Amino acid sequence: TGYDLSASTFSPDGRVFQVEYAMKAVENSSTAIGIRCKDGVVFGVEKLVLSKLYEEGSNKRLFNVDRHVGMAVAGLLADARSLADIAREEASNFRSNFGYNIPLKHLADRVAMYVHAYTLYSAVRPFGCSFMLGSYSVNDGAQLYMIDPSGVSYGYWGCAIGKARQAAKTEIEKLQMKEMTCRDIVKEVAKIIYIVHDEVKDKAFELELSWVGELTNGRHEIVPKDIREEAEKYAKESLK
Amino acid sequence: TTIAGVVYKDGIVLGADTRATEGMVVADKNCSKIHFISPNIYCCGAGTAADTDMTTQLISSNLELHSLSTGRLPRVVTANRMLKQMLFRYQGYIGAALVLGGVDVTGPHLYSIYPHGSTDKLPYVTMGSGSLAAMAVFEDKFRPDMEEEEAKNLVSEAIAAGIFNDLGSGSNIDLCVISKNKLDFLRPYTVPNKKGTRLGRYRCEKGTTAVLTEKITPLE
Amino acid sequence: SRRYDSRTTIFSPEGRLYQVEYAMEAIGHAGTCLGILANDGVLLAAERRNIHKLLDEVFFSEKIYKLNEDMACSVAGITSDANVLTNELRLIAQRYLLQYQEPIPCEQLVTALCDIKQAYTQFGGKRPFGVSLLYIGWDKHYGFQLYQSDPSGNYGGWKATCIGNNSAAAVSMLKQDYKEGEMTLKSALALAIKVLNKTMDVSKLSAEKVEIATLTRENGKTVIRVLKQKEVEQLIKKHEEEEAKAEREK
Amino acid sequence: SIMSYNGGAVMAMKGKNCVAIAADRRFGIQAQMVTTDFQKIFPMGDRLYIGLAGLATDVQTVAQRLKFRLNLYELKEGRQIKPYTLMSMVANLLYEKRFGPYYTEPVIAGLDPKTFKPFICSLDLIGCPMVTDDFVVSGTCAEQMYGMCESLWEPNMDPDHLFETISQAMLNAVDRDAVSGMGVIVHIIEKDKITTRTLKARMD
Amino acid sequence: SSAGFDRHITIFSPEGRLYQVEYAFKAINQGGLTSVAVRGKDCAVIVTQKKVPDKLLDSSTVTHLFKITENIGCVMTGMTADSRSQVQRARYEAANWKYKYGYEIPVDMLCKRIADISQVYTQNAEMRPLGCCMILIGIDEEQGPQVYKCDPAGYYCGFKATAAGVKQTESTSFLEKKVKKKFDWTFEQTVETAITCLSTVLSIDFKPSEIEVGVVTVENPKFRILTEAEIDAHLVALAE
Amino acid sequence: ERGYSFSLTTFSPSGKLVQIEYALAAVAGGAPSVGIKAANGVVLATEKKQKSILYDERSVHKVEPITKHIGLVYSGMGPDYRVLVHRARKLAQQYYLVYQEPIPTAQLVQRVASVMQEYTQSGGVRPFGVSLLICGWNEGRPYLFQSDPSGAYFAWKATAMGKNYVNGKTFLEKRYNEDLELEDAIHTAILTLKESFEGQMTEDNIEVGICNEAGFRRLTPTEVKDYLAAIA
Repeated sequence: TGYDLSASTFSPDGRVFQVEYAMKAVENSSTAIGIRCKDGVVFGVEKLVLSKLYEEGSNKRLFNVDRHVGMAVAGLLADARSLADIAREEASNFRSNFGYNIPLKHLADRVAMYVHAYTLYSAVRPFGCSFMLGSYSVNDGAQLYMIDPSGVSYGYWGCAIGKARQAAKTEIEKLQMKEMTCRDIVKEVAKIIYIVHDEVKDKAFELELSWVGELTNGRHEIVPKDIREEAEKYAKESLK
Repeated sequence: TTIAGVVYKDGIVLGADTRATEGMVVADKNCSKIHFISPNIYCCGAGTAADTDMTTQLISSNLELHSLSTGRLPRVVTANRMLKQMLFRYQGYIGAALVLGGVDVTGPHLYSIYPHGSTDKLPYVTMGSGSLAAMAVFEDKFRPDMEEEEAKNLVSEAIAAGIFNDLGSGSNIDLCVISKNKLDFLRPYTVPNKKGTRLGRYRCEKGTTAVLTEKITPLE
Repeated sequence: SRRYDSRTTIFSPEGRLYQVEYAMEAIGHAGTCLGILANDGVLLAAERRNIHKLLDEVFFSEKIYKLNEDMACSVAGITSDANVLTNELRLIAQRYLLQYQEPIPCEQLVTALCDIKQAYTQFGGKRPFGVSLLYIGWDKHYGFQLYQSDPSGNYGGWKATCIGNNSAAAVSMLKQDYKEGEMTLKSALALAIKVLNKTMDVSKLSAEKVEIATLTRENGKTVIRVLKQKEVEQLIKKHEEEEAKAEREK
Repeated sequence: SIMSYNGGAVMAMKGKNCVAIAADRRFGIQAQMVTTDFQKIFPMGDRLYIGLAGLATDVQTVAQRLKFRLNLYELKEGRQIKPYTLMSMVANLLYEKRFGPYYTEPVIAGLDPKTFKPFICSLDLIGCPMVTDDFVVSGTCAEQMYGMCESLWEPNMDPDHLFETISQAMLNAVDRDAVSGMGVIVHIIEKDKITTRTLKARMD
Repeated sequence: SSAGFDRHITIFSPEGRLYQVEYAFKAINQGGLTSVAVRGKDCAVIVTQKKVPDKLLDSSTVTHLFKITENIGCVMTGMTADSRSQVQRARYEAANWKYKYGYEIPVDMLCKRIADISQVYTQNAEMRPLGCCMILIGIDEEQGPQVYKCDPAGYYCGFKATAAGVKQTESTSFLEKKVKKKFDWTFEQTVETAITCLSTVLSIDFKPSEIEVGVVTVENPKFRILTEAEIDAHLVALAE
Repeated sequence: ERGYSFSLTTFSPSGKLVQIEYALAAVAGGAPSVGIKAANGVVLATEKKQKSILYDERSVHKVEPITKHIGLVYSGMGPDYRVLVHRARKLAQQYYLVYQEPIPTAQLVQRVASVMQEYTQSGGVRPFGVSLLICGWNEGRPYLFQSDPSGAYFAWKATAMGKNYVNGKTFLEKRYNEDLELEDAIHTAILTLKESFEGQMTEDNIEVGICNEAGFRRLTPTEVKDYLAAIA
């Protein structure tokens, strides 16, 4: 408090508050969760409609970095767009220098070191974003990663980013995710969103579900949930 | 120019000659072609004389910088890596032909370096203009794991074969013996060529030259 | 950033300078140097600092720096800042000789330094030089010369000058006793030892606390004589003899 | 060639306690002389000289660049320069123009500043040092100067016979050359004094 | 005293102190971690615990043992983001030694070059001085095994028994009482004191699955991370 | 980066430089040292105690060679010392690449002090917190110099830097003389380091380097144990 101005200064007890201040700016964003089954990764983002003039699919938070890699950002949306273009550019140089797809364990290291560099100098500020990284391969399986604004990056089986970070992972861990298929996961992700405050004190919302795994043959794309609409049909039955 | 090296059962014997020419005129009758690198590594030079001199002093300055910062004895493979990486950058413009030899913890090591940057680890090498003559002496009479005086006799024989070929020397066969503990360096090891005596009277007279103007300036 | 910067460049509301006036006062709390013209020479005098008995003094010169071939300079102020100016000033006088093959004529050497010393008071946020220093030399056009460098960059050609807040009473003494026209070497050396008798408060003028260098145009050579400590002794006793005449009037 | 554009001949020779150096006086373009007072020997401190020969541009250029570095050396250090130290200084200056080289070949002759020990050396156009014990030569008429010095040189010579040997070596060799001549100046130095003499040569 | 901006940037205070670097000495202590290194023999042992608070959090992506080269391993304490960026320099400049000089880097030479990078961040301003700590091990031929330790201030040393993290002052006091009768360190005397120091400073007497053990030995000079089965073999071996 | 480029040092209204005087306080609170110029050599000694019984002694050295006839010690803070050591190594080789001759000890201090000058005037960096003692026997006579973090230098007969330096300054004045031998000079160099040492002095508590005319040489603990073996 006071010395908390620059990102290159220490507190008298030994922490940087400018990193601490940017972490709870991610806290005010809506909840985006991630989960992986035994043969794929399923994303899911609670996204709220601003007033009415939103045109049903604008400014999405499910990006597409590589052929098999996408993001699940939450926080400052404009800061995540510039950070997503770094990961698009980083995966292109690995293709041009080595001739094959980027491993997700190596991709998250290159991004987190880039986020780390904005937490050291007084000229720039730390980012205000946190996001997810999910991929699938036949020699590596499915992985799911997690990057904070400080730059700590390691793997989970399931996660949540937003207001309800604790309130979502309470009921994620009561799932037998080690053996389910990622078609049964999709109807289970939608009830985790709709339990915790979809439109209670808010106005409206719309669910987005991204999708990667064995059924897509390594491709990353949005669900065909528009087809048969089964996520909302199965989750709205949990009213009682 | 004829330089050669060999690896015997305990160390490395180097040999060179003592002539530098300009055109087809003998410029120097006593030139040193064995250069200091480290207290265990020496290097013989061949090719352009000023290119070999300014190269062998730079790398010897870097190894003195390296080993004093490290705190232990240098390695011959370190001096091998510095030379071939420098000479490759100049694209063969610097004309330097080097024979690198020394004794490390891992043992003796002998190399031959070409001015484009190609290096070869060999038990015996020859470089220079008379390298064709000295190499025929090796292949006829080399055997592995020789003794001390047996290896010294082979090199002084092989250098002398190039001396009695053209671009030989005013004749002071040089030897540098590098062992695990003892280090030798012999400039007048063999003088096979002598200058004959002058049989004529050349009495310069005190005043046989006309002087137009004299000038005296004392000092202190 | 912005809150970490020093000023070094900003005028007063009345118009004076904030940092330049400070550097011109630290030189007064330093050593003492002076010079004096002659009809056939010029000399310099200096005060020894740190006269502790565990030093070597193997340089044969500390305040004096023989700079080109026929010029030298005393020094005053920050000694750590002073070595930068001397290595530059020898290098200015030497690139002139590469350019014209004639020695530098003792004025535009000084203006070459005084433009460098000025430029840190202007553009760039940097610390100015806290060094004032003297000048002696000889040229083809005017002869024997003295000059007076300043941290501001001003220079003046003096006949007899000194340092201020350390020895400002010497300037009042030099206006009383330096007579114009005849100022020869034996008259100028006896005048110089009289001045340092009062300013240096050490009694009897111990010869290890002084330093004298001269310059004479001699047979087309312009020697620079840093005279040794053996002949400082009899130069003091000549002034010590003058007390015996000074008590005859009473 | 480029070396044969102005001519020149510089010879140094070692004696017992003394050393001598000599050069020619002719300045000129390829076949046309200009003047007979072109300086080719330059003093670099007391009891230590240097001689230059080759292209007349680089003779006047390097002698000013070396004087630029010598005066900065003799002020950072109160001592004078050793004759081994100057040879390393000149070889640094020529090697910096490795591919833009100066067209001259310097000859350094002088005594030790502490002892009486003489020193002679010569360098190439790119800076190869070469010390000897009898003589060094440089210039266009080099092969004629080897023929005179190999037959007339004696090991231990007084300054009388050393002057007479370097006189007959310079006169008989330069008169065989076409683009060199028009006067020979000889410097002979020792511990006590420096003697400069000019010789009576053919002016054709 | 607080003179000028001594409490904010890297300048001298009165009495010659400087606070922005000795604030980084307890920037390690927010990790909640303790690492112990022991050299006794022709071997060298790292031991460090893991702290897994979540069942959604993975197990393989928690490890602080980092493999620099095949013969050099290290452990990192302090904050996680500065730790992994420090290792990226250590992996990089260990390979520049092999390229420039043609042989394997000594463990003594590498700890110099890492501490020289932490020098400039103390020397220059507006550059944050990397609040983390590194401990090295490795085998030097004709010198035996070594253990080194680097500071954020740029200070390094080599010593036989090492503590780091939070509890240095209790563990180093235990090891001086341990290493005063220089008994026969026989590669299981080394591992047992590496456990019984940490099992009494923390005072846990813990399950076989909360620590890692890095090892190097004169026989097999490769860096080697122990398996959960053989970690359990040494743990029940000290049950007397 | 931005390119800020502003120095952190300006004048006081009294006319003193504040941050340089603060850096000498960190020098005076360092490990003590002593250096004595004898009639045939220069003796350096220092105080090397570990904070624990765990710290190895064959890892970090205090007496450090620069060339084979030049050594260099310090009194101040640890990690700032190794910067100017590596700076002085690369600087001393550049004299040898030009002149083909080892550097005299006077000429080395002309340039090392210019490096310590440059961090006092330039932008945003802080001055050193290490003073030095530089030794060497070049051209017959040996030399012993001392450089401060301000950028100046001196030429001592016998001096002492570190803690309790005002006590060692009076003790060297009451013990040294015009000439000694080098073997007598080490005896009065430990007795001035025994003034401020702890209760025990072994072969690993002190660390001594010498300068004969044969070159620079730092001493192994075999000699230092045999030297303090009951000869004071």
